[PDB]
Amino acid sequence: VQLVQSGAEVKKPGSSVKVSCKASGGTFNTYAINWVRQAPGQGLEWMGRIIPMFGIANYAQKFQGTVTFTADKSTSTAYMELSSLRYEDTAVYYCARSAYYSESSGYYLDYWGQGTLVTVSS
Amino acid sequence: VQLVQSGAEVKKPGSSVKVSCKASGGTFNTYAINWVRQAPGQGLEWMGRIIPMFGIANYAQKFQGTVTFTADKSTSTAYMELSSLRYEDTAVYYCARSAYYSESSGYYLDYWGQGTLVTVSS
Amino acid sequence: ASVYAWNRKRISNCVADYSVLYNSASFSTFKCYGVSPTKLNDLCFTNVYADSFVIRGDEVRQIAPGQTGKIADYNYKLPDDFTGCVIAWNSNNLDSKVGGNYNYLYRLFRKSNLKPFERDISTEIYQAGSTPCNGVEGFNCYFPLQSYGFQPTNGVGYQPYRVVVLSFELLHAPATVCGPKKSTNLVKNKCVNFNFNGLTGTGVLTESNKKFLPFQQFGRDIADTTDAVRDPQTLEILDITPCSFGGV
Amino acid sequence: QCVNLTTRTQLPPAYTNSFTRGVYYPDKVFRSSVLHSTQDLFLPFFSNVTWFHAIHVTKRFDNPVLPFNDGVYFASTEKSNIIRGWIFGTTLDSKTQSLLIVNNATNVVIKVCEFQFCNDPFLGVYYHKNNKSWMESEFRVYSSANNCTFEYVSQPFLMDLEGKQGNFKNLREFVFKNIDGYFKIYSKHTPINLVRDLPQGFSALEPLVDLPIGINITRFQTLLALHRSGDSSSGWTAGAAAYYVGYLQPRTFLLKYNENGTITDAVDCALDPLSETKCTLKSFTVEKGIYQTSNFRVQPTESIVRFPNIANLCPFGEVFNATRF
Amino acid sequence: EIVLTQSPGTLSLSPGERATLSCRASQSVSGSYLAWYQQKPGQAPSLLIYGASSRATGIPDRFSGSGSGTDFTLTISRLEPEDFAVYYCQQYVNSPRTFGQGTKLE
Amino acid sequence: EIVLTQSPGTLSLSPGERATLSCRASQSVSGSYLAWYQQKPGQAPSLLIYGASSRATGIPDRFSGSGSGTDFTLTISRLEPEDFAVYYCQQYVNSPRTFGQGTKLE
Ligand SMILES: *[C@@H]1O[C@H](CO)[C@@H](O[C@@H]2O[C@H](CO)[C@@H](O)[C@H](O)[C@H]2NC(C)=O)[C@H](O)[C@H]1NC(C)=O
Ligand SMILES: *[C@@H]1O[C@H](CO)[C@@H](O)[C@H](O)[C@H]1NC(C)=O
Ligand SMILES: *[C@@H]1O[C@H](CO)[C@@H](O)[C@H](O)[C@H]1NC(C)=O
Ligand SMILES: *[C@@H]1O[C@H](CO)[C@@H](O)[C@H](O)[C@H]1NC(C)=O
Ligand SMILES: *[C@@H]1O[C@H](CO)[C@@H](O)[C@H](O)[C@H]1NC(C)=O
Ligand SMILES: *[C@@H]1O[C@H](CO)[C@@H](O)[C@H](O)[C@H]1NC(C)=O
Repeated sequence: VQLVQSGAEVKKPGSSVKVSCKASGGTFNTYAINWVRQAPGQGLEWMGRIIPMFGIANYAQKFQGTVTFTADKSTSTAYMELSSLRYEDTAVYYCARSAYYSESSGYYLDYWGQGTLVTVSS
Repeated sequence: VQLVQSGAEVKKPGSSVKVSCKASGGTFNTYAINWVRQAPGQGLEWMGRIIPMFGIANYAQKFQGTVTFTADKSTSTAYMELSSLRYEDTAVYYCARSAYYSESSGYYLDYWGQGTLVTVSS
Repeated sequence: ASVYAWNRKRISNCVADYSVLYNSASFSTFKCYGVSPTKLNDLCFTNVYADSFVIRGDEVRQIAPGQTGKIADYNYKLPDDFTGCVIAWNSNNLDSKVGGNYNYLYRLFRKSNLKPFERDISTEIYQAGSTPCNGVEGFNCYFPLQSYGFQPTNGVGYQPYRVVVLSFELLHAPATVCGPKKSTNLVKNKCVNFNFNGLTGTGVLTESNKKFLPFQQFGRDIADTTDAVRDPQTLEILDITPCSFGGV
Repeated sequence: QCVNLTTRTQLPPAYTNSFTRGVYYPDKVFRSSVLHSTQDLFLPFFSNVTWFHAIHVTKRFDNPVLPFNDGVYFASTEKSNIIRGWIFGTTLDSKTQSLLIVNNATNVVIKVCEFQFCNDPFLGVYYHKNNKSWMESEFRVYSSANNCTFEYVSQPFLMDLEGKQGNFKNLREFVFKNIDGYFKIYSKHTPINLVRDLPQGFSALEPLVDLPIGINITRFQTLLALHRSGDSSSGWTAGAAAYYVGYLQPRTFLLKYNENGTITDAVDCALDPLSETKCTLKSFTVEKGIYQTSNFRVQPTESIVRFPNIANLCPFGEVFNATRF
Repeated sequence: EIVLTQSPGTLSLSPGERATLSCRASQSVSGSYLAWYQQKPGQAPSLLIYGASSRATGIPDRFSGSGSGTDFTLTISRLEPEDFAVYYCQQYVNSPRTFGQGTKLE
Repeated sequence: EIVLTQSPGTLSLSPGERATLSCRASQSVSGSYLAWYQQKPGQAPSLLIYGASSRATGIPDRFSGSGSGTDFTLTISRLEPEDFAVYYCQQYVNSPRTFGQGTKLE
């Protein structure tokens, strides 16, 4: 219901960063978490999904090898690791729900976090 | 398959009556016959069963000494005798077949007769 | 455990107590195959398997030998020659949580039917269409597992049933698992028919001064006949002598 | 999994003489002050047993292939309990049920649970130098558990695992038998004060356990622990130990039981003429005289079959090789 | 005698979807022996389900009994205007058969 | 992977009444696996329409999708002064959940 995430990362180019989307109680239980790269002034680029219960993370072809998805079953917090800050990597990283189960058959993004913007500086 | 029974008994209180449920061919052979008291505006009460082949009739505690079950092996007809018409005895007496065989284990009422209603009058 | 991750425990090298399960009768479903539930489990086994998994009430019959269903073919398959006990009971208070408890999963679909006593913990996205899944949740590709979702106010058919499948092997010669035992009080100085460890005999039992070794049950003197026997319940050694007889 | 058997010198197998050992209780029957003659699978007196010395002092780590014909006598002479376990089976490649005996640092595990074991006859104890503590750090058990029919784990305990210097001080004797679907393991412990020998004297191997397995067993293996004073294809230290392997044969033995009920002495019925005379007189003391002992007969070397006469010639060829058919 | 208590006493208010009807017994039904009876008004009952889930003839599969232990279920996929008649529970345990009170009595 | 092309690129000129916001895909969306979103400026997108025409929690009934095959409509009864947010399409037909470019970007 509430997915408060991290703020803003003063990451010098080449320096790694980890995101901190915080899932409310029962979020991880029946819902996967999705990450979408929103570079300032473009469209939404789906990075991938974290299935928290079974620890399954699958990424798109573009972002493979450049980003790492982790989630903590205890404390119910979602994390995204960026390998290094490439110049085009600056974007507001979002986090969103999904009814990944078959019976629900949702797979769409119910609720979203505020956003985490990475940049060369602030 | 067809168990046509008696119609309606104009029995003054204290006067005995005998029912005449008629078994179709082969009914008595492999099936017991059950009688169920349906007091007008109440539930079905199991009076008992008559095993025609071996002439065995066993009754519930309530109806013991007040009701007599008889069946005629020739003409394949089922009869129930009421000792006297007590005031609460007015009810639509039904007749139904039961699979009393051990191997079959069904012990269920499959088909029913139309019903015989006794009363103070008609 | 959940049905897909059916948890197996090995009951080994211990005297088994099935009477306590029979007298408690706290298990709504008490179906035993090969060995009858009517006091026939007091027997010896080389191997006792205990398996626990939580199912919905409506399909607790499916997990019986030679039966088919979703749980039977995709989660836990019982061998057609099962000679065990399928024991089930309601866990609505324990295993249903307000707003639903989603901790228990089940494999609605799988590529093939499951083999007897075989597990599958794979989370590979089930194929239902020409398009490859690629590990994404979409059209014609669905997560194999689903949540039961037991709710506190729901029908018992939609309420959890914990099932502790007991798999016996019915070998009485090898017998690691000692069976439940009857108790007969000791009687002394009387010509009694005694059955000690299957050995049947006639004679009186008296106090014995002989000291048996810990691994020895009965003793034989000269001419190869039983002389002293140690009863197993209270490790007491008793001298067997024939009761009085003679010509007239 | 497999093991790090590297830089092991090849030396011909050694055979040592076993002196009046390998005697066990034939049954669970108590007998007091009586001479009892019984026929069973036994280890012969003054026999030949195969001696393996995996001693660090190369280092001749001993882990060979050993068959299981009818029963195995296994004596372990040790000062730090290098020996760990044994593996009984037929194929070793997960396609047939096998046995596994492992006594690790805390428990004793005897499980008929099929595992991957090309050899798996090694165990690893790491000896730390910063602090004095010997603990088993490396256990090779299985790449994948294909099948499982039995599991048994003993209650947890503590063990020394330290390697003392000096002569051997402990002797663990084992007999493994498999008849009528029953696996019998008989064991005994005895203190000793020798450097290298099989101790003389008499010791009765009391029963310990009876495994209910009922599978075919025609091979057996020996698992040993190495100390570092998983490791794959790398240098090791054997650690001072020895073990003797002998095979059991169906023999008739005459045993003396004292008033205590334990086995006091035993003699064979096939070793030398005096022992067979004792067997046939059912006494350990014999008086002067001549006794009819047994019967001597020579086993026919081969069976001639000269009963057919000169062979005649059925003219099948006249039919088969005929000009016109 | 087995005290049966049909829980939905009055469901003849012309409902829709599935009207689960219940039955409960003091001691659990032995060997899942129970029956459901149509009891059409002005007529005699007909066997709907026998045992627990076994299906009787002349009746469509729109009735899917779902009971165990305290056998308790008659489930009509679509309520039918004609099929609003009271349904009776008869236990077949050794103690003398006692029908239930009924579950669709106007 | 299936792409998506939102046709009305710029409708943020303060319009009114019905709209015809569209999306089209190279291979037809299968089983109406489409999702509309509501990216308000300075904030994260909020789900608008899932499936083809289904209604989201909180969203006015006014928002609707009359799409099929190449699902292409986001009918809104009346353009609100506040509701000029860029609306985003997404397809989840066994693809890496690709999004469109947007349709109400100033
Ligand atoms: C010796 O072996 C036993 C049997 O495998 C070990 O006991 C198990 O250890 C694992 C790992 O810690 C636990 O998950 C199991 O629950 C243990 N089983 C029991 C019955 O306690 C034991 O840890 C081993 N000891 C050493 C030193 O390796
Ligand atoms: C030892 O065994 C071998 C064969 O295994 C045998 O030939 C020999 O006689 C035995 N005894 C000695 C003393 O070598
Ligand atoms: C002390 O010994 C133990 C072995 O029992 C070892 O695990 C531990 O690392 C040692 N302590 C230090 C500081 O190395
Ligand atoms: C178990 O043993 C059988 C033979 O009995 C063999 O075919 C199989 O590969 C083994 N493993 C499994 C996982 O079944
Ligand atoms: C064990 O050997 C016996 C006798 O040859 C045979 O009956 C049985 O099939 C064997 N067990 C196997 C192959 O598992
Ligand atoms: C048993 O052995 C003890 C010595 O351990 C001895 O004193 C005793 O006499 C023996 N038992 C009997 C019954 O004689």
